[PDB]
Amino acid sequence: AVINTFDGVADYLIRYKRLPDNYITKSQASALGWVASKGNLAAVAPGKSIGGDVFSNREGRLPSASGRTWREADINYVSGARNADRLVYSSDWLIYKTTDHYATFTRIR
Repeated sequence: AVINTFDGVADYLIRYKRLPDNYITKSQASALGWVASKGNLAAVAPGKSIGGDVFSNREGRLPSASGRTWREADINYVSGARNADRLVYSSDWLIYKTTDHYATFTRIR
């Protein structure tokens, strides 16, 4: 089984201060032949989900602080093209979920 639910992943983040072992960054996926247009994440990195990439919070929908940066993890991913479910977690353990690819967020941790 994998941990890849909003709540499963969020609780993993706050307890272990890292993403579950089924996450790999966009850079590490690319290193294995992942290409977004190709929809091939499961073909090159079976079982894996993208996460850990920096989320820049460009429009400030999320709260800022000095030293706080934000990161994303993909939620409910299995195969093919990526979806609209993300966690965004901050370096001091704020956790917001979005179900619409960062358009709107709800704080959950």
